[PDB]
Amino acid sequence: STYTVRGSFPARDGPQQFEKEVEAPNENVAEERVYSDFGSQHNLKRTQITIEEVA
Amino acid sequence: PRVELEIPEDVDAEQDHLDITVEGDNGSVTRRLWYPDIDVSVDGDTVVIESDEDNAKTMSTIGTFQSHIENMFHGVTEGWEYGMEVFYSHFPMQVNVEGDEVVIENFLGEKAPRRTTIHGDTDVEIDGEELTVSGPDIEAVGQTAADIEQLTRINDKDVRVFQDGVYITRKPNR
Amino acid sequence: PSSNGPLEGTRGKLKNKPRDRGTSPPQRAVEEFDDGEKVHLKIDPSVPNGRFHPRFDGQTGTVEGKQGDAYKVDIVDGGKEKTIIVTAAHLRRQE
Amino acid sequence: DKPASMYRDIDKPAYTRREYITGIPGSKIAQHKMGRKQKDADDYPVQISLIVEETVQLRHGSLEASRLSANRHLIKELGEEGDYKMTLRKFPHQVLRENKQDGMRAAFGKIVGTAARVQAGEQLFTAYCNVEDAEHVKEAFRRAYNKITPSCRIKVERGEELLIA
RNA sequence: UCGACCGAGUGGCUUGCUACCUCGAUGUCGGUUCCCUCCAUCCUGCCCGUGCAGAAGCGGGCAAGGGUGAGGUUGUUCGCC
RNA sequence: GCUGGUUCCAAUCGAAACAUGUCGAAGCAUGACCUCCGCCGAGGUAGUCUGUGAGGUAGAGCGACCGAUUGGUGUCCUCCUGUCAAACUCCAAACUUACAGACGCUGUUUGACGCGGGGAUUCCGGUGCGCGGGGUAAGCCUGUGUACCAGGAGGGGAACAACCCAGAGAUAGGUUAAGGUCCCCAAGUGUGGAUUAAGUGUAAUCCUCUGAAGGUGGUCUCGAGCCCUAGACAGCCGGGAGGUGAGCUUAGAAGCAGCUACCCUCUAAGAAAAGCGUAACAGCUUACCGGCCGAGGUUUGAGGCGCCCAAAAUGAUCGGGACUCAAAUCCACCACCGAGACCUGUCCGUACCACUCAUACUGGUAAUCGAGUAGAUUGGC
Ligand SMILES: [Cl-]
Ligand SMILES: [Cl-]
Ligand SMILES: [Cl-]
Ligand SMILES: [Cl-]
Ligand SMILES: [Cl-]
Ligand SMILES: [K+]
Ligand SMILES: [Mg+2]
Ligand SMILES: [Mg+2]
Ligand SMILES: [Mg+2]
Ligand SMILES: [Mg+2]
Ligand SMILES: [Mg+2]
Ligand SMILES: [Mg+2]
Ligand SMILES: [Mg+2]
Ligand SMILES: [Mg+2]
Ligand SMILES: [Mg+2]
Ligand SMILES: [Mg+2]
Ligand SMILES: [Mg+2]
Ligand SMILES: [Mg+2]
Ligand SMILES: [Mg+2]
Ligand SMILES: [Mg+2]
Ligand SMILES: [Mg+2]
Ligand code: NA
Ligand code: NA
Ligand code: NA
Ligand code: NA
Ligand code: NA
Ligand code: NA
Ligand code: NA
Ligand code: NA
Ligand code: NA
Ligand code: NA
Ligand code: NA
Ligand code: NA
Ligand code: NA
Ligand code: NA
Ligand code: NA
Ligand code: NA
Ligand code: NA
Repeated sequence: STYTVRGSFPARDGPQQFEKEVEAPNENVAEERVYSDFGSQHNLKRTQITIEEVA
Repeated sequence: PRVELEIPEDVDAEQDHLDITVEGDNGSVTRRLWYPDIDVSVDGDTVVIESDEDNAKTMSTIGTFQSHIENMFHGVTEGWEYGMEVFYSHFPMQVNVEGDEVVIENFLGEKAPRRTTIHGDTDVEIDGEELTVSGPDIEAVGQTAADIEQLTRINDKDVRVFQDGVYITRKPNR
Repeated sequence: PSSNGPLEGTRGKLKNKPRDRGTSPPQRAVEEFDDGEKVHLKIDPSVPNGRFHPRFDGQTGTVEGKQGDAYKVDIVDGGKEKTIIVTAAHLRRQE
Repeated sequence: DKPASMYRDIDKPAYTRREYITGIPGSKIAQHKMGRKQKDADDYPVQISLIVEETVQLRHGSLEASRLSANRHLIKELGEEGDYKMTLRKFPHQVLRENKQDGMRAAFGKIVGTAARVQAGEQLFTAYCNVEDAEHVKEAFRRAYNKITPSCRIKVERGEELLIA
């Protein structure tokens, strides 16, 4: 199952927004994959990552 | 990803473990193709190269495996052939095949013969100042050709003045 | 400090804002205080007389009596009781 | 040629007051205004600055080598009368000491030179150019940032959309 | 091939700084003899470039296995020959 | 006034390594600070809040003074433009501080706050953190506030005065803290993701754990623009024509020595030529067009981890073994191990309370008692 997540994280100059898809079997677990992934790939704290909508 | 290589006509391809063997009228070539999480298999008339991994390093090896196999197709049917030409200025160079090695006498007037040993099933055929290097495995043939040229290398003198040697002239395609 | 005089390090505390410069208004120089009253000690840069040692700027003492026109004000410096002789011009009533 | 490791940090109090400091050497900086001085900066479509990424002291000899190697490039490329201007915005106000000539007795240094204090994120150089010459100012700045202590950012502050695409 | 200015470093062989260790004493300099080591390589091996025709070089890379000696002045280390 | 030594047990309190004077700086006196005794008799103020006051450091700014410090113009000349300050200030904190009230805590049999007297010890200090001043720097010199070592155990940290937890009577059962859970070694070869291939790393702090400027189509992730099935990007094939060898220059200057111009036709398209090349023409490409092929391409911004930069002396290391979808790193999460801390039974000491001639008994209270060098006080062998 594919959920798409959109939100934004702090950046140089303006804040930057993304859209991301994950294979998690839930809307909660899909959200925590983005938290987990961006934590790894961007060295970002979970509080820094702000999520607007999960679809 | 997945890539499918249709085996051509009058060619057989067998895969045992990480080894793949290709047989044709011109001969047989076996290759080890080994990279993490890339599966190479023979399904019917089509050879299949696939992985669950999409990363740049994986794609690199996939593309490499494809070209390796296709080259094997070409080698067992059409064959692989390198052309070579001996040039000398002052000292006549004698280039012959003796057994499994090609031997070069009187290079730059040298008393001592230079030798290189042919790789695999590769054939070296000399006609006058022309050579042709040929066989089913492009690895073996290409290297045998290269070794012949490399064998006439000179480090200590100006190469622009001292040009004697055997050189690759024609290089294969497809 | 490079010297031990009483005006050492007083550049700020003994200087007016340029707007408050010039003769100070007489009303506060003639102010009358009663024994027991709490007063704040602040030297007025424009008034030369009736001053106290600059170390005591900012003290709040208790008026205990008068000596001539000056007041005798009791303060505690650290743990030590002292009596300061100071005119109304440098005194303001607490609250 | 004393190394900048000696002078580059902001560890010291600001020491600028010429009324209390004598024998200050002259600056080696030739000019703070380069290219076309009679022309306004705002006449140009493109504005590019070299930004310092760490708070540091850059001494006057380093400012000059840096400025020189950047302006020499512009002149070599856009031409001596070429259409552009470059500003070195900072001046070397901070006076430098060395304890030379006793050891640590009476160690307060004699006056050896000057440096400019630059906070991280500030514009050291700003160049104003025509769109065609913008890669030439980027290149001048690359040479310039090699001659000063800190790592630097090259920033196009006006007319980036016009550049390349 | 040489390479200024400016900028960033590494070493711990000089010199300086510090005064942490020893003043109920850790025997000086230079030399000698005998052992081990480091590499930033002088030669030797294998290479690259050349303003590499050759020969003779110059510059650079890998590399510490072996070698790097005898004499005249000076206590000299160093250095000069 | 300098070095060495000064002999039994226990209980309470518990420093100063600083200020002033000193032929004083290896000493002393006087204060600060420690302790003991007598007196006084109800307030006290280590925290916070509020009110009434003090202040000019950080920051900031300067046509607000002052002094530094740019350039360009308009006839020394009231705009514009570039910078600063420990000994500048039109501004201006956080914060420190005087006094009062309130709450808190404390004191009135444990007498506080204070007064008087006896006895000292001490006046080589050190470290961390914050703020400093000097110095290229220092395991450097010299301040300042604070907590710690000194005189502070026990648990971590490989070891290790001052880094983390932690302040500690005896004994006993628990549960945690710091820090750990692949083995050495008590507890996970824990879970959900992702990154790294460098054994990077497995190194909080540090003389102690280095690694910099400058590089990186190594790799991962997130954007922005443009092009593309009316076929993009690349490759391969074909075509790159005529006026014409443009004019000038020149002996000849033919796309391509130089000056100037840079028109025009045939076209699907092709420069008065972008680069090699020739003595000059050959000759090879580029622009530009068509075909084959078929799905992304291209420019650019940001981030993560790694790579290069990277040379030392007896035997290489993260404490060691060794570890690679980790036993590394980042984002989360789950269960555990693990102190003398915390909880809990009994006992001991000390202080206090009740009773008493007397803790000699007996009973009671301590969340608000239990570490200690120098030293003061007191019971005992
Ligand atoms: Cl007074
Ligand atoms: Cl001898
Ligand atoms: Cl304690
Ligand atoms: Cl290893
Ligand atoms: Cl006893
Ligand atoms: K000694
Ligand atoms: Mg030679
Ligand atoms: Mg000895
Ligand atoms: Mg080497
Ligand atoms: Mg050896
Ligand atoms: Mg005793
Ligand atoms: Mg006892
Ligand atoms: Mg005393
Ligand atoms: Mg002041
Ligand atoms: Mg300031
Ligand atoms: Mg203060
Ligand atoms: Mg001691
Ligand atoms: Mg175990
Ligand atoms: Mg390592
Ligand atoms: Mg660190
Ligand atoms: Mg005790
Ligand atoms: Na006044
Ligand atoms: Na002296
Ligand atoms: Na730099
Ligand atoms: Na030294
Ligand atoms: Na001794
Ligand atoms: Na000796
Ligand atoms: Na060697
Ligand atoms: Na000699
Ligand atoms: Na002292
Ligand atoms: Na003294
Ligand atoms: Na003495
Ligand atoms: Na109270
Ligand atoms: Na500050
Ligand atoms: Na303590
Ligand atoms: Na330990
Ligand atoms: Na390692
Ligand atoms: Na004691």
